Amino acid sequence: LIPIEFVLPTSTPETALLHVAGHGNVEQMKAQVWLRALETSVSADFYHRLGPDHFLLLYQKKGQWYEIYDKYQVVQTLDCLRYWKVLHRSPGQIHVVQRHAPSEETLAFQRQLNALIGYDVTDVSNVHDDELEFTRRRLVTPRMAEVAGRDPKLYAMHPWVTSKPLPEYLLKKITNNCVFIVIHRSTTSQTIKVSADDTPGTILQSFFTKMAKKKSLMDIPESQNERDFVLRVCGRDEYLVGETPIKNFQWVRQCLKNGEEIHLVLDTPPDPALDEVRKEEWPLVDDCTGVTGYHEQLTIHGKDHESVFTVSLWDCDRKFRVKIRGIDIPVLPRTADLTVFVEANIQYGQQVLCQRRTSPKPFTEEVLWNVWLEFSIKIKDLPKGALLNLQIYCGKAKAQLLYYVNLLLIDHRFLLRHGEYVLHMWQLSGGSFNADKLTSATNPDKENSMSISILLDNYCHPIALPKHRPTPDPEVRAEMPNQLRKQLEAIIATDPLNPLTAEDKELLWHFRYESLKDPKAYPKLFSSVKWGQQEIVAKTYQLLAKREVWDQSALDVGLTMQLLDCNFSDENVRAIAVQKLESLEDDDVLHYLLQLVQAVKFEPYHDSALARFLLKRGLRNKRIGHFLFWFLRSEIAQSRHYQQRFAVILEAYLRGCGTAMLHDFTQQVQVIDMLQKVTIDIKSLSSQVISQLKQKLENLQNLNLPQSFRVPYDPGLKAGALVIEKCKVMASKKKPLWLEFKCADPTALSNETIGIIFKHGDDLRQDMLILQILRIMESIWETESLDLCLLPYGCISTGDKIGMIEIVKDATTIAKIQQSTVGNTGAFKDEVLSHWLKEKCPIEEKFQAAVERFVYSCAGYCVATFVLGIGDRHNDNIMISETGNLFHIDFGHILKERVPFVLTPDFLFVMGTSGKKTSLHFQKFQDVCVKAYLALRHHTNLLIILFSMMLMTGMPQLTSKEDIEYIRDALTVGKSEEDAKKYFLDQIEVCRDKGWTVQFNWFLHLVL
Amino acid sequence: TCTEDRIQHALERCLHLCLNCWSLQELVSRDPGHFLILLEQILQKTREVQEKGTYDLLAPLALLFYSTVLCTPHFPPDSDLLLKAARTYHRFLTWPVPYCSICQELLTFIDAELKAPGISYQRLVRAEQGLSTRSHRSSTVTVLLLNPVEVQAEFLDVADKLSTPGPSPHSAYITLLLHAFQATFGAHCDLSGLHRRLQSKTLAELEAIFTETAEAQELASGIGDAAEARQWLRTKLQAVGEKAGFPGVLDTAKPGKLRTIPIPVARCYTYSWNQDSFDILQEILLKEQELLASTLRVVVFGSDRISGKVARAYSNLRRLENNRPLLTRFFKLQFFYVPVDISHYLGMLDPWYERNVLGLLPILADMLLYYCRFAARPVLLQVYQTELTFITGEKTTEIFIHSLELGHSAATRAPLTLQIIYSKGAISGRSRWSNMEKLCTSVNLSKASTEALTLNLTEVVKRQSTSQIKVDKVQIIGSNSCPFAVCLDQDERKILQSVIRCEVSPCCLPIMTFS
Repeated sequence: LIPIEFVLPTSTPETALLHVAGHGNVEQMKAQVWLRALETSVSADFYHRLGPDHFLLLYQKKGQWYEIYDKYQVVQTLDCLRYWKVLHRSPGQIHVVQRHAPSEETLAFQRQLNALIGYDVTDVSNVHDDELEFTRRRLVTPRMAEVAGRDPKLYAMHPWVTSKPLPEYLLKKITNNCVFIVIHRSTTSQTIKVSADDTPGTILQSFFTKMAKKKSLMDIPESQNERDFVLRVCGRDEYLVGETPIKNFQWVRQCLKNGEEIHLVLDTPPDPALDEVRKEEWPLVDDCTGVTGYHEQLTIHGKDHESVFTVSLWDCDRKFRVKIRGIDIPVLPRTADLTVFVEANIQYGQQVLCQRRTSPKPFTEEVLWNVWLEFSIKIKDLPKGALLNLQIYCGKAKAQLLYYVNLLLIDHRFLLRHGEYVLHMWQLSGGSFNADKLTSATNPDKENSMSISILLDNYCHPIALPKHRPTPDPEVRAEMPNQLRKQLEAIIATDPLNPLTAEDKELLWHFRYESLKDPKAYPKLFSSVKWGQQEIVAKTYQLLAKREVWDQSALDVGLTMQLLDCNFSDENVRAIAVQKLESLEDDDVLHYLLQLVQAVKFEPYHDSALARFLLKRGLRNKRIGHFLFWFLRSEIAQSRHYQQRFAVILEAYLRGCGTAMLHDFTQQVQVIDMLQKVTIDIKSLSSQVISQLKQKLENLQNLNLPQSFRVPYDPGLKAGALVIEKCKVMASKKKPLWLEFKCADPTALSNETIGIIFKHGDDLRQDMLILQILRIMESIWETESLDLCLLPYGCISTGDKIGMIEIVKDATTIAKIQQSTVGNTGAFKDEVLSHWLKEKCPIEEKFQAAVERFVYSCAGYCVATFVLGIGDRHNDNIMISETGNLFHIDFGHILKERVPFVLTPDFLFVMGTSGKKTSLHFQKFQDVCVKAYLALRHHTNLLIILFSMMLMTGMPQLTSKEDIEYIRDALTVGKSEEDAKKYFLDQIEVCRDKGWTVQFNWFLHLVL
Repeated sequence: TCTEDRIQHALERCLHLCLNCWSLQELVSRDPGHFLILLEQILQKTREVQEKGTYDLLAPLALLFYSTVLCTPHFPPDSDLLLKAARTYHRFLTWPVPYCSICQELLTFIDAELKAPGISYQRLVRAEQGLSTRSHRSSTVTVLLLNPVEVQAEFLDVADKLSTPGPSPHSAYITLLLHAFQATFGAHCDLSGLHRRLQSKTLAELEAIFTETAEAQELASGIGDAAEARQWLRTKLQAVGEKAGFPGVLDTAKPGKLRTIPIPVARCYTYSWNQDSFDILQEILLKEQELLASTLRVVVFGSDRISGKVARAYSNLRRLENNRPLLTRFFKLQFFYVPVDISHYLGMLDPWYERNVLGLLPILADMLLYYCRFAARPVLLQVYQTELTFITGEKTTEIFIHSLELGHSAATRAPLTLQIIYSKGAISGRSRWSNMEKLCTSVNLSKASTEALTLNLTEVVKRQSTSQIKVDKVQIIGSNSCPFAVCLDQDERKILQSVIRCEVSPCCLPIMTFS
């Protein structure tokens, strides 16, 4: 028993002292308190009118009010008891406070958040548990912890720095380690020369000291000094602040690369008071909430049946058992004489532990089985993240899968499910595996979908999964035979996709302490664990508990992104993978941000280490949050399988950004909504279209169209008023909108507009994935001092089938250039592109620079598309700039005569090789291609774990390993560098052999 | 040995058939020593099930244990059989409902029997004989509702024999004292001397002695520690025997011979049931005022047609009383069905009932009492409600369980534009209403989770096409106050007429079963 003094609400404040059963539940304690208050209370009428469900239990832990939220938790495990014992408090005080209705302002803020998210997080219509409300309550602690510890000025100004070394192609441009900076204030400009290692503070101090005599001109109030001002990129919002050398800001680098002057304006710092956060609504929820305890406390052995309150899961030695009652759909999908049957499978990740199925029956509108399916697996061997995978197969008179649904077998509170269930199944519209097939959510449409009724057994007491006790492990040993060590090393050195034979698994698990010394063997050593046996799991936790080498190992993103895949569903492998990502810079979390957001789809539980890591890194930088918001909102609007989890995460984020960051999000979701209704109306219904659009656009300025908003794909650029004399509708099947705004910042150095393409009726997520991979590949090439002059433009998906795309100025499609002379027949002259480029560039030096740029760009885009396997493109999807750069567009689809990549005789003519002749430029092109290919091969594991994800969370249609082996074949895994060089040169000759043979066939296919 | 293998054969032949249990309970009773051997074998078999997982063989074993452990003449102090049984049944807490709920109630009985020997047999006997004390008084009475005609004469002879007052309070109190003393002091007591000395004593002193013995046993059952409870009970009984004046009867260093004490026949009353309503019971309750929680064991000897009207009478005595408590005022009723539909249904669920009850002093008397005594778990029947709105505005809620016609055939047993609306439903709790009227002659509601009635439709529209379908709920409305009869489970007496609107929808005194 435990003495506790509850402070009741009725007044002086009445108190009740009670003794609580240690192993009882919170609901039991509530009932006992209510029963005592019914008698002790002077006025029991107040307690008779209401009940125990109209009050909250709050306790103060170090100046903050925590709440006992779980109405079943074991009283013994309440963290309040531990806190009191540490402080030597007895009896503890627990305040009982009555529930109140939310104020009006709370409801208004909630509605605003729901509007921003695009989904009602407060809905409880499609749920069979309280996992999502419990996650909302739990995520309060990380948000407060991160908000409290943020530097106001650095948050408000978000400098964009990096620590990587300066690539060699940039040290040539820095002469004598000095950089020229142009400093504007008002109508005055001055060029200063500074050292490349000077922090912005030193730069200012030097400036002021120089111009101290002439401060009057610059218009710097005499009473003000270098501490009142900051530097700001002219035109954009990219403050240069903090303690960092001038050479480490991504702006300065970018400007150097492009050979452009660095223009900076003196400005006043933003006031951090604009980033105040609304006071938290809910009290914090006790930390030890999802904690169950150890086996010794939970076991039923060595106890009396009258003293049993919980049963350990590891005490059940029976075989699992599920009852299939029946299936039922309102209307048959297909009309024929068909047989159907149900298949149940236990599943861990992608592994099918067991499998049972029922006898076929004719496919009527309601099929009834009432059959107990028994699985070979015992109830004690069930692992945390298992998933009963119910599937409906149809046979004629093989079998074709029709519907699927998943049900967890251990909830977020470490308890075994029980009772009847009625689950609404998804439909396999459209391969062997996809991410969509792991979701544990049910179909929202409850009126026109198939439903499976199951029944899991009921038990007298809750059955809980104990917690592995961290006990010292016995294992010593000695050296390994030099044959077995060589065999093990050979096993470890294989590519990530090489399957493992049973002998390999046995060898890895036998010498599981030698493998622990090599980090690279972790992704294979954890694939050989028999997750269907409790003993081997408790032996795996005793091994993971000694994690010295992994902690001391250097960070490799290609290895740590391999433990987050769908193969590992254990929370302790993922936990360490995240512990290893928590040391990544802020410049490198932006490269892999989209992959890490897509990797949340593989998490069996809503609350996870990876979700908390994204939440924390979002609340710390003001540029990793602009993109987390738009990725989560792009996923919510389209993926009905995972919209509720992303909605919860996005709500958790949006309650800590600030008021400015919410104003911006609002002023952008408005622009977007207005331009999507415009698009819709335009399509629904020549000069017609022209005038119609002009009208609508000019009348949107009589609505509430924001006059200044941040471009969604470039958070640093502010766009203002439309230029309605430059907009139009592009000539295409889907009629994109060609909008052109103008910069809202009056400090800009030019009158150039901001071009934006608004698309509708198409999904752009695949474009985003491909562009992210291109940026990753350009970082890899930068690592080795290679400048292939790629041009990944800005693309972003904003909602359902809609999107926004950047416009590249002075660019045109190669198809238009060909049609400018040939016409629209299907012929292709070979010298058109060269003549066009020469016309654009009259000066010889400009022409040579453009041709070199062309060369490099083509080499890099051929290599990239060959590696990705999407190099077979129509000539209409490749554009070229007036400076010679070349790039691809419209990747949203590509994801009997075939080519590896587009190298039509026009490119080769630009280079100089008219036929099979060779020229200096085509030799330079070959050398660049070979170097780039070898550099890419250096990161084979990374690119092989990024492609697999691109495919499992990308294209909606299911995929098989045959789809993934292409990347293995393209990178020439396991071959010497000479062999790879020969292979790529052979591919080049293959493209140099077909000429216009595939282009013509694309033209014919499109015309026909 | 031969005896052990005989017992094992009987056990393996009762767990496969109606008199295969009675034969066990008639082979064991011979020697007081046969009750331990049987228990060991049962425990062995139980452990096997625990290892295997045979969900279907648990409930019969839990009934044999309870049955034997309650007649065991005596447990030697050395024997640890009860402890082994408790350890064996402790591991069923991890099984699914209701097995865990049969095991908790067996473990409680095994602690009550571990601490206070003979308590579970003195409670039963006490109650059934209505010879309780002034502290914990209870009672049980058995009424044999049997139809003189429909039922065979053999069951009449059995009922007559069971109705003969068997014991007297004097003999019952002597038997209770003898079994309370033997259970505790084993062979170390002299039951012949105890009986001879108890015979001459008066009724009042015997009642006082039993009241002290029962109070001591009850208090001993409350003791926390098991080990000291037996010694405390032994000392208390020794003092009681010293006070009563036969100290030279207990603790005899010389050992005697164990004797088996059977359960005395319970009190029974036989009443002529020519009707079907359960009003008879309230008429009986007048002599209960003079014949006085408690309990009443109503043994409704049962036929087929009877079953229908028996459920109908059950109906009233269910709701009627729930709303007009008259019998429930004192007694908790429990009805027992003797097969002489309800049968079929109660068998498909609980085999032990089928195998035993359905397969059926004389052997029939023993088996009857045995069933009535040990079967203690109910099965709720599946009934359907009907609302019959009449022309003058009369609405009557009937409750049928077999069938229900309405039409030309309803008059025949004693064609219209009958509006018909029906609502089927799926296992997922989604309904699919339908409002299709068909002009027809006869409509028969046929008893096809829950159960979905079937709608019969006889569309013989002739000048000068009978269809049946499933239905979860039905509504048959008449054509502008047009008369039509209403059958009731193939009734031949109560068939009303001129009805207009009839809606049929799916719908203590339990129907006790063993499991």
